[PDB]
Amino acid sequence: PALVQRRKKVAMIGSGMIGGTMGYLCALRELADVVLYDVVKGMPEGKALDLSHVTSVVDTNVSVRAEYSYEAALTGADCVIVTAGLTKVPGKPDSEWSRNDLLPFNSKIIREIGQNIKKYCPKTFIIVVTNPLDCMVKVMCEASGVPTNMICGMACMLDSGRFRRYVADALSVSPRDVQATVIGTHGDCMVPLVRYITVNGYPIQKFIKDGVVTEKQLEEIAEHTKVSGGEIVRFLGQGSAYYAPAASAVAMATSFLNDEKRVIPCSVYCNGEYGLKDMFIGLPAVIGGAGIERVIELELNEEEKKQFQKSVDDVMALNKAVAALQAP
Amino acid sequence: ALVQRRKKVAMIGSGMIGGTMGYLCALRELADVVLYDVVKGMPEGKALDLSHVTSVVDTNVSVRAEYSYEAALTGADCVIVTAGLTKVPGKPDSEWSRNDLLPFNSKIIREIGQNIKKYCPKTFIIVVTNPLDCMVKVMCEASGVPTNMICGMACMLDSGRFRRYVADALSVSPRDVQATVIGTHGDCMVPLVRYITVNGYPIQKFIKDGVVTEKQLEEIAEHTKVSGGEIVRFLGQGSAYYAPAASAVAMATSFLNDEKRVIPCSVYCNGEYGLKDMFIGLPAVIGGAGIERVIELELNEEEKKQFQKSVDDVMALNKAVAALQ
Amino acid sequence: PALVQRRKKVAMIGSGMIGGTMGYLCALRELADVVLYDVVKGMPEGKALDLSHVTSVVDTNVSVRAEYSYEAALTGADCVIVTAGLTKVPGKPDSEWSRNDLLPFNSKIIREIGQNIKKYCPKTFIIVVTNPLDCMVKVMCEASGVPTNMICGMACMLDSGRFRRYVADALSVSPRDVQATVIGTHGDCMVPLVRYITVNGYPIQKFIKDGVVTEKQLEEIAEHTKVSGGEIVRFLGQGSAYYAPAASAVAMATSFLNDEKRVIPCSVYCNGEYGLKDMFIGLPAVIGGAGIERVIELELNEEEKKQFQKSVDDVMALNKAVAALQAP
Amino acid sequence: PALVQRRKKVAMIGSGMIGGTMGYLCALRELADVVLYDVVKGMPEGKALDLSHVTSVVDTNVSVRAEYSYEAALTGADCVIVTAGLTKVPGKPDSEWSRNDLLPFNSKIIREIGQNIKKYCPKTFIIVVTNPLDCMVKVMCEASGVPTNMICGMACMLDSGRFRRYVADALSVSPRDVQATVIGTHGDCMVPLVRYITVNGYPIQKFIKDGVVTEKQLEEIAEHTKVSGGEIVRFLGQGSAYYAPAASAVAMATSFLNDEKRVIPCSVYCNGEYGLKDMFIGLPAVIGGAGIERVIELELNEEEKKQFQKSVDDVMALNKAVAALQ
Ligand SMILES: CC(=O)c1ccc[n+]([C@@H]2O[C@H](COP(=O)([O-])OP(=O)(O)OC[C@H]3O[C@@H](n4cnc5c(N)ncnc54)[C@H](O)[C@@H]3O)[C@@H](O)[C@H]2O)c1
Ligand SMILES: CC(=O)c1ccc[n+]([C@@H]2O[C@H](COP(=O)([O-])OP(=O)(O)OC[C@H]3O[C@@H](n4cnc5c(N)ncnc54)[C@H](O)[C@@H]3O)[C@@H](O)[C@H]2O)c1
Ligand SMILES: CC(=O)c1ccc[n+]([C@@H]2O[C@H](COP(=O)([O-])OP(=O)(O)OC[C@H]3O[C@@H](n4cnc5c(N)ncnc54)[C@H](O)[C@@H]3O)[C@@H](O)[C@H]2O)c1
Ligand SMILES: CC(=O)c1ccc[n+]([C@@H]2O[C@H](COP(=O)([O-])OP(=O)(O)OC[C@H]3O[C@@H](n4cnc5c(N)ncnc54)[C@H](O)[C@@H]3O)[C@@H](O)[C@H]2O)c1
Repeated sequence: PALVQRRKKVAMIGSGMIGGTMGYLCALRELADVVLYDVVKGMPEGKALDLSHVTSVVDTNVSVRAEYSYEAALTGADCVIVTAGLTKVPGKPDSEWSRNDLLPFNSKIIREIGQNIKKYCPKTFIIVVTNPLDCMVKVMCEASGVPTNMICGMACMLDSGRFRRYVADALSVSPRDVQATVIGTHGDCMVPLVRYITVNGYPIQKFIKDGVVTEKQLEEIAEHTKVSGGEIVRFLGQGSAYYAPAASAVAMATSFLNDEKRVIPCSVYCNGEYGLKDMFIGLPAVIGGAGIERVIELELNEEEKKQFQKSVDDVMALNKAVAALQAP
Repeated sequence: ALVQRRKKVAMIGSGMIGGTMGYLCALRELADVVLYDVVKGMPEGKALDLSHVTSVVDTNVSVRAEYSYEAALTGADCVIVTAGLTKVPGKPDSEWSRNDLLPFNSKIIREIGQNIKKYCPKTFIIVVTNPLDCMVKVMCEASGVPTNMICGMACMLDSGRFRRYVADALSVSPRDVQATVIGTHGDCMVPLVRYITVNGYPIQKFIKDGVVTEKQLEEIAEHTKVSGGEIVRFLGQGSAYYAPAASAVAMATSFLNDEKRVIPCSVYCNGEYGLKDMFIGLPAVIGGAGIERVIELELNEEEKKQFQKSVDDVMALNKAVAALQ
Repeated sequence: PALVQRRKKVAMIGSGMIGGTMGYLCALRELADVVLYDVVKGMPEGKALDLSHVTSVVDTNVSVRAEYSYEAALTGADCVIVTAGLTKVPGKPDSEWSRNDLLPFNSKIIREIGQNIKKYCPKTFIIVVTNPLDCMVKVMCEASGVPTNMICGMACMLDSGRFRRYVADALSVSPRDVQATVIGTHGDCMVPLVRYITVNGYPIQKFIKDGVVTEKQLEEIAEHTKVSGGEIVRFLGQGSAYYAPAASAVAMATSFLNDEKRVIPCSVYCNGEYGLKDMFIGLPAVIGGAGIERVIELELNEEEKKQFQKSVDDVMALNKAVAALQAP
Repeated sequence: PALVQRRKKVAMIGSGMIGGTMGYLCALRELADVVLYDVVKGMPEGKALDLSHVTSVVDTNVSVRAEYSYEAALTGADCVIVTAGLTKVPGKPDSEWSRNDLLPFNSKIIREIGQNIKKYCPKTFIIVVTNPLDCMVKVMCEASGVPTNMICGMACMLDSGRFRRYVADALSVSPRDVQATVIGTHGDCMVPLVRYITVNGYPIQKFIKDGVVTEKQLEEIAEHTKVSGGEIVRFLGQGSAYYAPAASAVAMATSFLNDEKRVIPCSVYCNGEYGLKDMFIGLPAVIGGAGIERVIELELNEEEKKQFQKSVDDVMALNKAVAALQ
């Protein structure tokens, strides 16, 4: 008979570590049918077969397929999660790893994908993952032409996730009950908001006063959060983090697909908030069935504003450079 | 030959909340379940129905009714007690009061505690029976368990109500609303409006941004305080059970899986706020060692006043029980 | 901004034990927004409040609301699960409890609800629970006017669930790995297919030959399955089973909402199966996004056909009676 | 306060593709604390950090740690899942990929791990994944000395999963409702039991008669199942399957840890089934809190017996080869 309830469809544009991992979460949770697309042929088909086998093992039913063209991959996608691009610059020491160095390699890839989203699924919700994140979300926004509430970048949920894990270990509590947020650009200028940390809404200052943790410990945790990505790159040897990045992107996609209205910090379009316009930066936001439904403006004190401003400068300079170098 | 044994949770009281908690256990494959009650037949009916659920949802736990304390309690990793009454016989809904349940619920709780002492002294006890904070103390005295191994479920429910109302007002998921109620479960409970956060962000900025008003938050705190009576009035008979059951099982799961969740509940006071030898609702950390932390938040003038009234109420009920026996 | 992904909506018409329990599963699983409707004033509002509180406790976000008009309850419903009606005949001994006795009390209620579905949500998937089940599904089909693939009755998943639990206990295996099915009408004439029992696809006959279970043990399990409903009625004293019935109806609703294509025996429309036409009866079926997508016809031996024919004769007689007494 | 309820602990010995993936499942489901161990330094610490970050993201609380010594990785492990070893033979064309050729490189690795399990966690439940599977489980068995019911190898749940997925696609039903089993030795000689395929317990034969699937189609599906591992190796270019293998191993571990008593085909110790003794081969088994609680012997028809004997010959030759090596 005629299909009345159609499964959601999520397209993974980029089927490397993060793309395959997100496909895994979808199959494991029966969240949506999955399409894997990559410029590398053969590999997506292998992962799609492996992921299709997972559905039997875990008793779920979603279709996982590799698609070779942008048209087949993007058509009908409720959400498109983009991880296409490079993770490290070839021929460079891990000690010198920088997300900003990826700019010249990844801007063109992200722009091309955006042009195809405009053509095949202009109504989709786009979640960008490719680094340098905040810069790439802007490139994607310009190329895809989608409404600004229908595009965001995954980064701060991961940075906040790291921040929360470290605080949870220091306090001996579940990270479910630590609210710690990182805002700003995803990189060395990110801003872990130590002053705002709460444990089930209780101020972290209470735990400092009680003698469970010290300010020094918290600042060390904030620094650890900032260098966590590079730490994993150095330990892995090849590639970068993927389990938590994938879980973060899918958590965001799920808040959209199920209209959950979760409050998740992510790279979002600024139209005045914090005084910024025509750019994307990591800020707390509400993700629901209408995409980015609210961008939360936090009051920042002198030091916080100074840190955030540096973040703002990094991304504004990079965005200008990208605009300057863009092929007509 | 058995190396890994399933956890076992004993529901002492198999009425609305007891059966509902058994359902959560069967749905999540959390633990084997025993349903115990003084009413004959009913627990066997619910145990059968719940055993059928395991097939429907593809899980495998044992759900059985037991009519003896020895069979119900032996081997229990956690005992959740709901045995007792929900309303005073021959009393109007507009006169419903949790404190009026102190009469014989007190003897019921004492008997159960004596049996836990005998059959599963190493268990973690979660009391639900009203008047909650008062009954937890009776249970602690009768059972003899370490003070970190007993608590009462109340504030997670009150906090859940508080959170749902704030979430609706802000249009966000309640997962991201941290709102807490402390004190004694009743008209004197204390909703901590000052401590409401949205994913850790102070509610104060949402007020300034015009998302919610101060009057609206006050109304939400008041609604939280009377939510139980509201449900009692609407149901006509009995009281809430879905959220109370989910709260008790969330607490049991944090213990069984050593999660270390921060959950407000009725806990033993070892000097906090100058309180000793009593239980009252406070934020706590529940892990594999039971209650592992009790948080003593800084209260503002209004909260101190309200909390003192909560304390007066508890100490008076405890005084009353000491009068009975 | 404009809503793009709307949550599914399930209307519980009848907010008694089963209706409230199904609302609970929806809130626990973030499956759908829920509406509780009943002719009893007040009670649905109390349950809706309780269930809304559950969403905070378990960290989900769905709307649970009570509605007192058919229009508010049914409009926009992706799936309608109907439990409205009596469970026992007033003043009759539990020893004489019979689902068929409920016929004159529940037929008018089911017809009225169907007439409202026809007006308010003609594209919904209807799952009837009200007894006597197979007769009520037919009344609902005629009254609602929905396509025959968009209506079914929940019974055999429950009967089979019971059958499976008893066999799983006998073999000391998880019921996940016991496939046991009951077909026919939900009542004393239901047919537990002992011959078809499998353990992860392996025939039960091998477990008999190897001494794990006996023929009598299996016959007693089938008998226990048939009398399970009444056994619970007698133990409870008031009302009938609700936890497993609720889980079964929601499992069926989920297979439709998520287009899972699970194989679940349920009361479905017959268009030739066993020479049966214009009636509903419990049979294995595939439930997907297009509703009942396939009705499975099993080969029955002499004894099975005899038992099934008895089921058929009972429901056909009752369906004729109901039609003869229907208000003009 | 003294700890009363301790989380389960699962040790992943081998932190490559499958080991890290299994750690992911544990973190996502809050199944157990996880230890990642590997001979490669650095990488396990990187994966452990990444996985610890996942717990915050998905609101769970388990500890994920890398450990570089056997003592630290194995002590207190309720279950040990072993993937340590090689996936492909260096300098060997993918067109020539063979699990059997991995024997000389992995036999010593597995024996060493087994000796360490004996020393540090003799009461653990061992799940072996390293290829050639049935052969490696026997090596693990001899080296660890654990009770015969506390060791098994993961392979047939994965092969059956593939089998089930293809049948589910052909029938347009959820694979939850397809019961299809592969028994024997994990390799080109595995035995997909077509005759034992059921759809929620209903014989596949009726679906053939109803015209939903043909007999030829079912045979093609059995063939596809046999060559699925190599099909993925071919497409991937480097490495082999890991998502479904990881999910299968963890499903087995979960059936043990929560005493679920699921019926899962896996490589188990034979006490006379099919006249097989002192060896492991893939057979339907019940996995519960007492480990392998039952091994199911199915009646085989002529064709199935012929195919199964080839499976038996395959593993017996491998075990003979190992006895000759070490
Ligand atoms: C923002 C944040 O928190 C975060 C975290 C981790 C990684 N990342 C970035 O996410 C991206 C992917 O990481 P990964 O998955 O580990 O990397 P990796 O495993 O290398 O996969 C990237 C994949 O994209 C493919 N690809 C390259 N060019 C194209 C193209 N033009 N079109 C389609 N596919 C293409 C490539 O073949 C490869 O399979 C990188 O840019 C990372 O730096 C961001
Ligand atoms: C603290 C909090 O938030 C909260 C919320 C909701 C209900 N409660 C209380 O929880 C309790 C149970 O509520 P309910 O389940 O809805 O009530 P209900 O459905 O009446 O069940 C209580 C059950 O306990 C049984 N019982 C009575 N005496 C004994 C005894 N000596 N031993 C064993 N069982 C006995 C009784 O037969 C009945 O089945 C009541 O005291 C409620 O007031 C507390
Ligand atoms: C088929 C099967 O397996 C199965 C299993 C269990 C129960 N049932 C039946 O399911 C039905 C519901 O059982 P229950 O929930 O336990 O019963 P119960 O708790 O009594 O609730 C039925 C509800 O329907 C309400 N109701 C009555 N008339 C109307 C009306 N005109 N419009 C709207 N609501 C109305 C009534 O007020 C009550 O709240 C009964 O008919 C049972 O026999 C079937
Ligand atoms: C039975 C079955 O169905 C199945 C399916 C897929 C893979 N496998 C096998 O499973 C194994 C793991 O596959 P993978 O994870 O993809 O491979 P891979 O990613 O290469 O990881 C194997 C890991 O083991 C490590 N290792 C090597 N020697 C030792 C040692 N002595 N001690 C500790 N660690 C060591 C190695 O450094 C690497 O990190 C291989 O043997 C595969 O052939 C079996």
